[PDB]
Amino acid sequence: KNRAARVRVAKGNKPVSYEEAHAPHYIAHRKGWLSLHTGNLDGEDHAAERTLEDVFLRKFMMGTFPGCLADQIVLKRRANQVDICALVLRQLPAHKFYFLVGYSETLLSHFYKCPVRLHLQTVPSKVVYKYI
Amino acid sequence: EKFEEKWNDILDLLKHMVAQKVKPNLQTFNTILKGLRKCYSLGRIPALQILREMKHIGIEPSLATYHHIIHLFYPRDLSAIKMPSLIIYDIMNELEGRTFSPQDLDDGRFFQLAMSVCSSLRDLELAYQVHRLLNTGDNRKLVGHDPLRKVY
Amino acid sequence: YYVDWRMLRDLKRRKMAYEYADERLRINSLRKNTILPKDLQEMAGDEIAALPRDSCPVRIRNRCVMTSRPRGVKRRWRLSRIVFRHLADHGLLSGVQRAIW
Amino acid sequence: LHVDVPKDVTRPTITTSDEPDTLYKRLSILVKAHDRAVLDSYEYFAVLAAKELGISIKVHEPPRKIERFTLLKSVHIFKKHRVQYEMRTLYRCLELKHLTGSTASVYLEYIQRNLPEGVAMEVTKTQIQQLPEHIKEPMW
Amino acid sequence: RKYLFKGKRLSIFADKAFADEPPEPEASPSLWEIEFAKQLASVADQPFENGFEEMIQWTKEGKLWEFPVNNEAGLDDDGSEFHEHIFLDKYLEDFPKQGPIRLFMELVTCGLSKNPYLSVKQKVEHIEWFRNYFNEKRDILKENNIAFT
Ligand SMILES: [Mg+2]
Ligand SMILES: [Mg+2]
Repeated sequence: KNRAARVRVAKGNKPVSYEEAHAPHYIAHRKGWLSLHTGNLDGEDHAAERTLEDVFLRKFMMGTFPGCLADQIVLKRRANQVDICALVLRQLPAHKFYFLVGYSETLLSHFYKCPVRLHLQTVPSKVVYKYI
Repeated sequence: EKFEEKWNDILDLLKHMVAQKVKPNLQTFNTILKGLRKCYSLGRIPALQILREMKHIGIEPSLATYHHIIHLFYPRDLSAIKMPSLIIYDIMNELEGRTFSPQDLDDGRFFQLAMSVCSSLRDLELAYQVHRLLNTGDNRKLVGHDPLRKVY
Repeated sequence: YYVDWRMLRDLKRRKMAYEYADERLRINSLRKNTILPKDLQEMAGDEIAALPRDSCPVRIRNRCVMTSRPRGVKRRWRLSRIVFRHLADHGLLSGVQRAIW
Repeated sequence: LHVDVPKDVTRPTITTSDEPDTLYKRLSILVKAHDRAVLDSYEYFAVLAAKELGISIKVHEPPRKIERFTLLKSVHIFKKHRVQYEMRTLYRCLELKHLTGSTASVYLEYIQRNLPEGVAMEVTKTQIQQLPEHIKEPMW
Repeated sequence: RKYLFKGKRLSIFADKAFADEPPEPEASPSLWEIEFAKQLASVADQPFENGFEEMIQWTKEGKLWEFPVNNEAGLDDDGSEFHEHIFLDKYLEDFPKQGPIRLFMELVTCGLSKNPYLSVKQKVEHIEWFRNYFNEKRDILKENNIAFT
């Protein structure tokens, strides 16, 4: 049996998001890609360096916004600009988000030497695609 | 103690600026007008003379330079509201359509002060001229900072 | 801290090969020809031998950057098959999908 | 804005030089992406932009490339059981013609600054110039 | 009546027939002039109004790439020329004019001319290394009938 990235069935009480519900074979069919860069296109270089930055950028955002992430973040690279689009729960006060945005942007712009912007869409609570 | 002595002293500094072949800049005239705002009553004739001398020399009056003339001619604590001065109308005509750049540290103050005089005079046509000047070019950048942006 | 002591030894091998690259190039050039006297070539054969062993660039092994796995690595991403599949099967690699045909 | 509108918006300064301008006979723009729909939207934006600036444009779709590789599915043994992965590359070629160097810089900036994420461009400018003055006349 | 530019003036100063005679940088910018300029910028300092104004500032600061893209922007190899990279035989004058060493150095300088990953300075360093190497091996070369320098 295949165990890869499959949220298995319980007794109908496990909420799962759209991203979690779909197994790997639905990638490019029902669900898209969380990161969009040009490094895996044919005749393009620096796939390894873009992929390592993604791993870190995801671990950074989880720790910097602990318990405030409704879904996995979406990374969008255009030219040298990096754009982070994160669904965040409305747990923290509003002013705290302004602090963490200023901090996380400046810190990641001086770490990778690129302009990095954070885009936050706040949800009242996690969106449930289906109960499995 | 005596304004006439004080004014004659400041002029003496200006006369030594010509003896030493030193040419004045915008800040020099702006500084003199900013000092004149203390003597509202007696600084009116001196203030106009400075602006005429500014153009003859070739120094271009900036938004800050008018900010001082307005303060000197339209006092906020003005008891004599019956017959206010008409200079504000002439200034706006002079500055109609012109674009201004940062050239002094009181440029932001001009726009906030101009609207205040319009509200005191209850002239909405003048308020449109002032706002219309704010929209020409990139004048929007001289509206003012947080304290003065919300007042304007 | 790197993943393990094996990745640490590999990292040092990569930094000592970069230091000795020009040197090992200039000396080894004197040997890879038939135009110079064999006496010089026999002597250059020992100058290259005398350099430290970690300067040799064939002692470098490509390891998964995240798990330090010596085999199973894909050179375009520098990840093992196990780590690559975890990122690919989760939609985190840009443009990588399963191959159905 | 209903009542409040800019009066005299400031526009950049464009100064005509005395140097002659480059003459591009052709300018091929090969965009690449994993997604066909993104290329269709970019093709519409780029063709509309060219037509609005007076540039002559043609578009075709070079054949797509699919790169497939196989991996071992299990962590240990079970050799016969594999998992396969592929990366798909799609192409849209925008062939422009008879462009001066000023028209090609403004156009390329405008379309490159609006290049979607995951899209790679490969501009192939083809300049036309006279013969070298030495070559023009044989000299012994 | 209250004409802004019609009437008597102070007249202490005279019309500037000569204008800006002393240069603006009479001395290297002093702390007084460097700090006043920073304050003038703050006078018109307003926050970004859209993505264009943000990108404009990033470009002026070098944070954002310039467009159209130039893959060699800021990449000048010491202002060299093609002839400097390709014709390198001027540096082989110290070496023997003929013989085995010349035949070898011909191959070395041919490869260096076809090397796009090295600057001229680095290519010259490769040649200089061989000059000192053969000088050290003068005695072994003399046994083989090769005379160096
Ligand atoms: Mg361990
Ligand atoms: Mg090996």
